[PDB]
Amino acid sequence: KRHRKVLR
Amino acid sequence: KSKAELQSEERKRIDELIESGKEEGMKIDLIDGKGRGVIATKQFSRGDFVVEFHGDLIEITDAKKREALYATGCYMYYFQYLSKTYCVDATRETNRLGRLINHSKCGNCQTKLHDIDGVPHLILIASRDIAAGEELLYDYGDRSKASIEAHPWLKH
Ligand SMILES: Nc1ncnc2c1ncn2[C@@H]1O[C@H](CSCC[C@H](N)C(=O)O)[C@@H](O)[C@H]1O
Repeated sequence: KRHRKVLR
Repeated sequence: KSKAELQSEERKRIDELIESGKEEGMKIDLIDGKGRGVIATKQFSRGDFVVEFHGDLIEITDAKKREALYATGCYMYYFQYLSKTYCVDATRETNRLGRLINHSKCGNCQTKLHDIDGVPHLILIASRDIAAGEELLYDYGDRSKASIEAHPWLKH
């Protein structure tokens, strides 16, 4: 249902 | 100017923008298929500060707690800093615009970690000239099979 944000 | 002098000047510009929280040259629009987005209302030049991704700076234990309760949209930005996981949690509705910016792997902003005297900030820098009227976009960076199955827009 959810996603995230990740610094790359 | 030397490399160091240019870096110093840029840092000063960024620090001062973080402090003022000044968010000029942008506005909210409804973008087909995305909900709200933020669009440029002036040209930005490659390398310009655009906006802070502004919210509640938290560590990993709290970020897990909060995400268990949210699971409400997705406004959490994880990053690594001094060997620990932090999150900028922008779930709470404010007038800050960084939190409303949508995703593209081939966007026009790049997120950078910006340290001010030991406090990490996530900032968006223009990765190319940005036209007036165009949507601001950066890579959210979640490439997980679980996320992309559910949110195929992460693929583009
Ligand atoms: N490229 C994209 N395509 C479709 N939806 C997107 C998108 N980028 C971001 N989003 C949407 O925006 C969410 C992150 S919060 C960003 C602002 C959001 N559009 C809002 O109206 O509040 C995602 O969970 C998804 O709902």
